[PDB]
Amino acid sequence: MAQTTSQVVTDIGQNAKTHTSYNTFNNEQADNMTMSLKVTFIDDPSADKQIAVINTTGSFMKANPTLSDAPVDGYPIPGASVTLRYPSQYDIAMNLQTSRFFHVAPTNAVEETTVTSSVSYQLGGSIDASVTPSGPSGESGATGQVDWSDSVSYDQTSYKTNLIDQTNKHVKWNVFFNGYNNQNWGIYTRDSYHALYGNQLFMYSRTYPHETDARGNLVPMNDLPTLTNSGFSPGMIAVVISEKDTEQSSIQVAYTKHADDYTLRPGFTFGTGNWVGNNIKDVDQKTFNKSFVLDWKNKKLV
Amino acid sequence: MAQTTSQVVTDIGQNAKTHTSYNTFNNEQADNMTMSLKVTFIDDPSADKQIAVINTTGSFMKANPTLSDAPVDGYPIPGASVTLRYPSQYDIAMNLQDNTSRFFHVAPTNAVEETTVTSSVSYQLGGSIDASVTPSGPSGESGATGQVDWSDSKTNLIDQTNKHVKWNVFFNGYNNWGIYTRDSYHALYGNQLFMYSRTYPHETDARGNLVPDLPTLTNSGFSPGMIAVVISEKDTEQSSIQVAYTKHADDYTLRPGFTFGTGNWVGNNIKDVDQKTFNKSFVLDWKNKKLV
Amino acid sequence: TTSQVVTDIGQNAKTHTSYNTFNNEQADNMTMSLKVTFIDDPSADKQIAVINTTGSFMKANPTLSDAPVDGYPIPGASVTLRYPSQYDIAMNLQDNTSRFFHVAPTNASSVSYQLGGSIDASVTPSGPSGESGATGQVDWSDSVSYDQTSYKTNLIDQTNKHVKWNVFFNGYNNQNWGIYTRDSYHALYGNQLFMYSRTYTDARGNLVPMNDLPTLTNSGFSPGMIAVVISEKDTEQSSIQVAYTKHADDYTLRPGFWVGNNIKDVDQKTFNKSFVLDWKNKKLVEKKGSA
Amino acid sequence: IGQNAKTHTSYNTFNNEQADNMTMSLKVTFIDDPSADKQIAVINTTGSFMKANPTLSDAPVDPIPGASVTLRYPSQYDIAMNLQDNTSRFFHVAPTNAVEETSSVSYQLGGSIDASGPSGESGATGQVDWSYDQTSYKTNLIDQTNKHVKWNVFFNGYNNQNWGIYTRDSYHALYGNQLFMYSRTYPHETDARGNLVPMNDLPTLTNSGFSPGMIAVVISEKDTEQSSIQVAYTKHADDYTLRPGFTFGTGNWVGNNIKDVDQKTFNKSFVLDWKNKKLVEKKG
Amino acid sequence: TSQVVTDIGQNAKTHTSYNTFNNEQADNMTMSLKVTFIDDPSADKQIAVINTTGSFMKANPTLSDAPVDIPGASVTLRYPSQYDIAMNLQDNTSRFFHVAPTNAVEETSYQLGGSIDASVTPSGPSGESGATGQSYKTNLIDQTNKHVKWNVFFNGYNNQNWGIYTRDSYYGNQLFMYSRTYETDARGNLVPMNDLPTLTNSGFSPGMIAVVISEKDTEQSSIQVAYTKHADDYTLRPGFGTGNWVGNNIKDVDQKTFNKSFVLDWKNKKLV
Amino acid sequence: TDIGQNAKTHTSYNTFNNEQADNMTMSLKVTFIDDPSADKQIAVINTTGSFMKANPTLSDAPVDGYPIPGASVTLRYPSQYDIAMNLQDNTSRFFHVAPTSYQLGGSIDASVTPSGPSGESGATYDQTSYKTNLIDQTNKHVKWNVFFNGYNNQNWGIYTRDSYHALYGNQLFMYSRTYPHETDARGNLVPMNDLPTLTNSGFSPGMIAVVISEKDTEQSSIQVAYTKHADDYTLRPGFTFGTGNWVGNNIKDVDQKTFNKSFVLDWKNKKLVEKKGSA
Amino acid sequence: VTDIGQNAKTHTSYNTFNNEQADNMTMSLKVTFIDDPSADKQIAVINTTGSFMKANPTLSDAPVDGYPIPGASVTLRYPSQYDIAMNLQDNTSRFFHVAPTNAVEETTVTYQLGGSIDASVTPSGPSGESGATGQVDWSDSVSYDQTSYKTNLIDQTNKHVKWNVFFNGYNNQNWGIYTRDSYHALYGNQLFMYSRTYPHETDARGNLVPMNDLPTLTNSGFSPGMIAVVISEKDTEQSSIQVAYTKHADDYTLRPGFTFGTGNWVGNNIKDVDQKTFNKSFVLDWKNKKLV
Repeated sequence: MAQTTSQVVTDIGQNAKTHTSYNTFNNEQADNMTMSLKVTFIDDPSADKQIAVINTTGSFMKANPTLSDAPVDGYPIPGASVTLRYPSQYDIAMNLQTSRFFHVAPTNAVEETTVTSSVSYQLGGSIDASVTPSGPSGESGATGQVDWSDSVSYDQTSYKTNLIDQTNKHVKWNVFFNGYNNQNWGIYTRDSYHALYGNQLFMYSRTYPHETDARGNLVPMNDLPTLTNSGFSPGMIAVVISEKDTEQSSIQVAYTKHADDYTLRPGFTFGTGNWVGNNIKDVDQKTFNKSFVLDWKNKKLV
Repeated sequence: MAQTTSQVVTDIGQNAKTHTSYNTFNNEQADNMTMSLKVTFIDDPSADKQIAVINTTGSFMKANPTLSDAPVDGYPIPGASVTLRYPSQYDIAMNLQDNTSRFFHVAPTNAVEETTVTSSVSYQLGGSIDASVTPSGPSGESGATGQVDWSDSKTNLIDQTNKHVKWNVFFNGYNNWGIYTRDSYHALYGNQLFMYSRTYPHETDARGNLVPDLPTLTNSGFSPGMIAVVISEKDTEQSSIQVAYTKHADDYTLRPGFTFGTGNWVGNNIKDVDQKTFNKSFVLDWKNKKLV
Repeated sequence: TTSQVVTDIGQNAKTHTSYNTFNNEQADNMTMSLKVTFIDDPSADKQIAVINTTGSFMKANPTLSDAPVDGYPIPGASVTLRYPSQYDIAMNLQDNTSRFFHVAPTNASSVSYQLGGSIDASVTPSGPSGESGATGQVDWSDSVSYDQTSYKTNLIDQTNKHVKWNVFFNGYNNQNWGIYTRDSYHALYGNQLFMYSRTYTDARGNLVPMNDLPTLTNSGFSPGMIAVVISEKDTEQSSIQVAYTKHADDYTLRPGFWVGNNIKDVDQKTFNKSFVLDWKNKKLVEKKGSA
Repeated sequence: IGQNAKTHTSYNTFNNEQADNMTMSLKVTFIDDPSADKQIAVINTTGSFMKANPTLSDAPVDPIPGASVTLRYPSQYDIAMNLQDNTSRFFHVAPTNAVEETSSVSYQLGGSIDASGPSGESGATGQVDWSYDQTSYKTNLIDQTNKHVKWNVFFNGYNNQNWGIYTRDSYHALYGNQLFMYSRTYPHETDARGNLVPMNDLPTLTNSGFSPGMIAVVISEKDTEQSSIQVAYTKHADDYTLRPGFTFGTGNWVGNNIKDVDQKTFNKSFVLDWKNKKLVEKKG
Repeated sequence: TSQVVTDIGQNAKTHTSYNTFNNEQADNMTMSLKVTFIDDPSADKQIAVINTTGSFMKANPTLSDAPVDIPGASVTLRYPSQYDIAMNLQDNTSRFFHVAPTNAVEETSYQLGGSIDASVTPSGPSGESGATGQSYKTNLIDQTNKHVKWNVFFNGYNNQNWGIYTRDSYYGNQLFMYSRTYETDARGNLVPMNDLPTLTNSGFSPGMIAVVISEKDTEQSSIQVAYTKHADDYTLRPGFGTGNWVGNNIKDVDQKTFNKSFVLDWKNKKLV
Repeated sequence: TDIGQNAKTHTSYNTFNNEQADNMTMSLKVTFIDDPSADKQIAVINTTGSFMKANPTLSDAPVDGYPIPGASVTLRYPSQYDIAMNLQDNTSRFFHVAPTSYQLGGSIDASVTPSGPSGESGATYDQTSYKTNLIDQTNKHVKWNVFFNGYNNQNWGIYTRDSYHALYGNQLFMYSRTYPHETDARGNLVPMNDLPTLTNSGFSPGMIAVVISEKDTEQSSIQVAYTKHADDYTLRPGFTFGTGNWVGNNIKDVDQKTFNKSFVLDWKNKKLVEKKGSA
Repeated sequence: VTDIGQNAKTHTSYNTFNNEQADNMTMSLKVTFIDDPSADKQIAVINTTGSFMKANPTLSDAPVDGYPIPGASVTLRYPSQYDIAMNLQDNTSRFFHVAPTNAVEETTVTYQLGGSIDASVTPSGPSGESGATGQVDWSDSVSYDQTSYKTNLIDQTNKHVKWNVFFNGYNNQNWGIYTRDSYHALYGNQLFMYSRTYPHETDARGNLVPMNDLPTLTNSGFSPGMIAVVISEKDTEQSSIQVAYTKHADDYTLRPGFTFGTGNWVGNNIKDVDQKTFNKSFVLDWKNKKLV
């Protein structure tokens, strides 16, 4: 179609569809994850090989606990120890054990900016008068300003969906986390340090905290993004092509969840009147992999 | 399409077993809710299994009463408790019995949220001259400044499975003054989320000091459009899904918890006060491809 | 992962029926309209029928009290105008459960800091001055939209029996919204939602004109609300009701105690009618038979 | 409707009223669905109607040939379809009326030292800050029935050379309405025919004319045989006038308008002739 | 309902697209036409849609050039203003109706203060407490059944990034002046043509569409198709005391016409 | 109202050639449609391909050396581009062508000494790359000038072929002034890719025209001209006034590279003229 | 109908992919042959897909993190240019339509009076002020493709077609805009800086702005979707295209160079240091319309 040619023609799908859509779904309840996949085989005899479109769907939960509960520790210990396992990285892999992973979705696109360069200049003039013991003034101003502005459609932290290293064998994605505006103040990230508060991305009372248990001094789950409390739903699409000479293959479909443990403690300097929040990188990881046979003669999948 | 493929090929619906649309509707009047469902069976011979799409519509009423008319009977602590049951969460769950089949693709989900952080910087210069009387007397001025300006500008999915899928319809904020949330704290007012009149209007009962001017949903109701999909083997015959409908509610009251000078009425609201549940099961016949 | 027009019912179906019935209620100058279409999918369990309500209902906004206009208190401004506020339209299935069902429509930080520097001079003095400023701002703003004129097709409670809609009124910018946010207040003006002149003369011509206000408020809204009823092949008849209502308020002005006042629903009139949904021959409250 | 019904009997009938240079147009297509109960017919009104904006002053009457100059600027354009109160029932009319679709607070702090009266400071400040058809041709659906349907495309106000905003109702402080004024005090004693903003210096429609696209539909039983619909077209006019001598002071020009001065209507009926649907007056 | 159907297109017979193009080189104008005759049996009459395309040049000269002459230099430029297009059917034949495109409508705080000041021994502290409270419009003159007209006026343009000047903006007019300060030939003190709007230096490309219907009994018709160009003569003078450059223009100076007739045969739906 | 109903044919032809002197690539896409319902036969011509800018600084190559006359850097940056289509003054007809606030105040102050108050009461563009114009067409010669207007160099702007300054001249392609690296200005120009996508790479024409001739008529030798035009901005610390003020000025049409090839339209003989005979 | 390819029998889409693991590049290509009998020649559309990784190392990361002698000598090899070329052998030729293309970059370029009175007591009266000002603001803005992905089409031919997806600039920690030539008097280039001043002791390998704190492309890989088409006469028999894939790289480095300062980290960068290329030829058979 890029050469004033008919659309949906250069595109495979003319007198050859057979549309052999298959589905297989599975759950790993230990980390309460739900895999989904959607394959459709297209075998056009005009081509040399048989094409198969793979669509992964479903969702994968954050499953956000607070696993270290030391409420205040008034007298013996220098203070509380409350942690929260906030997930950060969500790597998804499809490792072919055959034939190449031809297409990969989504990809990288443009980022939208609006940089502004403003200049303004002014003039002034005034008069003041008096009669009885009092002095008059005068004024005649002149001003000139230059303003520069920036603005980008950054998707808060949400979870940015980058396309990490591909292969015709191993496809990967690393949908990371960036930062959030806790209680309308922001934007704070995983790096932002304060001399007397630490990281406040997960702080609840943003002015001065009453001396309460840190198990209930966290900003609530739903006071944070929709994904961070619920889970992301993949829509990643991949395609596999194999020759009519070639036959059955054995795919792997891995889904992972990196997790971070943002912690609140007075034990990490001060924290008595205020309350300090801290973050230690890459704490929890869990993996669940699964293999699948791609039949190519009857164009099923088990 | 995104795979340089022809449009509408990867998706099923070709020489497939019709669009067996079924329908079932009922009303639970106690909380006056009206459930609706519309299933469509697709039996693709090219596929290995049989597809069925479940679409949930209809409507759920809020039925928001004012159950505490204290200011009207005995004025306890001048101008007392008027309560309002503002519902907050609306969980809808579909829990298939843990022996039969698997749940599959579900709509809606959570989505990326986009923000726009701005960084503006401006710098200027100044200059002026003054005149006076009493023979001879000018002044002068020469300014220089620089500014930096920064500007900026919920349907949650609680744990799902191939067996139990659930959603959490949260609440975000309200305004003509600034945003206030389900937790917004005032040192001398508490939560003022639905406050109308500050400092008392006429020492009136709080039955008529509430802001009426608020969203369409509360009172009227939102209509769900949630979609789910189930696929089952061609050999197997039946299944027993559950469909739970819930309404968690909060009870914001306007009472003299605190009162100062001109009756500065105080408002407080506490989460998840009232709950109501309404479940019903449905038979997933797979050989005759219906559902009651 | 589904195709287009595949989850939708509409395959190898049977005669789409598409009947019509229109009538006028002239007392309140009302025009009722209905759009029924029966669709009988053999693949389904039951028979589907889509009802589309159309036509219109006029506001016909008068000023019905123009006489106190001479002298002595309560005089040349005791002018009332019956401005309607709420427009509920109801479809109450005969309490017997013909299974109502699906329905349409439905319901749904800045910071700036600066720095300064200056010098002050004179003519024959002894010393100059200097200045070094520092500023920092924090700005928070909001803005709402959607249905400002508030003709919002809210969906008040539906059932398997009675479906309803409430297109109410919130507020508008009369003249130039110099005041009145919406059924609001003023300590010396009252409600200014319907004020033309703040100082001004007969009060019949000191009102902001009918056409100086939104298109609907002077003319009337046309419903397009559609509902669908599905019933078993066992059933052969149905009995919906179709109510049309017009709640109205009587906004009145005053010279002084220029005071204006909004008054909650005072006078209303309704026009409802039921319809027979014959399912074995697809007739309505009209026409006859055949064979 | 209109599914596997065929017919699609598009007819056309046009006439011109040259006195006010109006051009009526109609576009009917009859659809007879056997699945339906009755016979459907959609009528589409098109064509145009001119504004014909004159300045008909200083006309055979002439010390003041440059005084009291009027312009008959139209305001309302009502289009009506009045079936006689004994026929087949009017139904759906297009278009309809639709819904038409900020608060900021900022607080700051200050503090300064003036060195190198003024030798100290400490500030605190707080601020609170709060799709118009400017070419006002609002297309309202004014009172109708299943017998007489009407429309009121009225006019509201304009942005005179981006300077305003003035309406036909709101009046300049001590000038009346200046919406069609070009120069307020520069031409001190000039002829009043030429102190207006040109016809083209204001919206596109105001000097030329609107083309209707109003569509209506009539349905009648298959038992019934004939109908006698009427379709009226009207043209209201306003009288904005310019004169000098207001309160003197550099020739303040008086701008005034006494509303609803001239009116014109152009109606004609048509026989639908269901028998053959000829929809062109006449008879059977 | 049947409201958005109005289906003439359906089973439209003969699809008789015709084409004819011509040029009038004197004013470098190019007329184009696209006719299609449709004889729909469902209709009463036979319909024919005419689509006008092509282009028309501005051809902007400066034909009065006295280079350096209180009395100015008198260099004028004939910048055209109005572009009238007329279609004059003889006042006895069938009807004309419908016109595309059409005209459209146009879519268009309280604060507080506070401060405190400190100073030295006999000076005194201060305070503060503030409070505050705050063009190528395409017009469609009336259609008729025979004689249709178009005018499509223009008002003004914004000279290089500054201000706005119209066909009535009174330096005098600087609409076509480049530098006002102060003295070459006045033929070359104008802002360059490509530094001015795209239309002013090129031309307009008509896209006007019209439709004609005629009764099945009657035969042939004799339409006119006029193309016109009203022109204005903007004039430049370099002082007409400081030496500033003054610009003047008077409306409706030059007009030129190029008309052509066409036979509407109706029994075979050919247009020559 | 559009030709394409029971019209068959669909005889898409193509002819491509390269002009290596300016490294230009002309492309053509003709499709003949002979609708029997019409009177004449329709043929749609679509010109595609691209033409490189090839923007040099003709004062280049390693310098160091022993130069007396300062630096003297020039750049031949093209401005206008044209795609004329001139059918021979005796052929068929060309029928259609594409593209075508107030406030108030009040305040109070308090002080020391007898009677010490004080009061206050206040009361108050498709720039940056080119333009796609259509100079007047005819039924014989259709021709357009895709010229260039202005750019915002290094976040400062906007500057244009007319942009003036009292002490720098035109700075449209300036990187930095006053003392810029005070080296050769060959590496003091704003980089070519710091400028529009077109200016450093080349524009791809997409102009569409259509030719129709009567079923009676024969032959229509057309001609497809392709041209370019460059501006010559000069910048040097050898014609200026020393004291920094490194000024630079720009002039008009200086370089041109026209390319032509009268493809015999063959309004019935298809095979557009190509390598004439065997190659 | 203006578009060719309708009922165009041959749609013989083939695919051929390979990976070069040393610099971890993976080439992919997608051709479909269409043989239109109405035309004179046979058309073949090639779609380049797959991806190419940045694989961004810090290869000079301070060996043992030595403070005064090694000091601040951590570099980062950030690639800049990504040229993709298709060079037909000089006997076949006949390149035609190429996607994507270039386009116009879009830009958007864009008085008061006073009066007041002051009053006091003591031998004194009122004061006055009457201001008058006027300002003229001038702004501009485009939709910057700032991060990277400026997708230019350098000169095409019937022999060699090329693309230069360059890199332009970035907003380092939301401040900008900074480019490869952005100089500061005391810091050099800050395009790749994390911390504007560290108190003397951090490793400079972990003093970089994090990888994901930089554009999506910069840390992962660009995925081409670039399409080209080759047409050849029915007389001709075969052709030999080249498909080169390249990655020019820059070495952004913090190096003593000019000794050191008061703990402030200087950043510098020199262009186009290391590059890697991966080319391969392919036979475009035209009789059986395959391609190895």
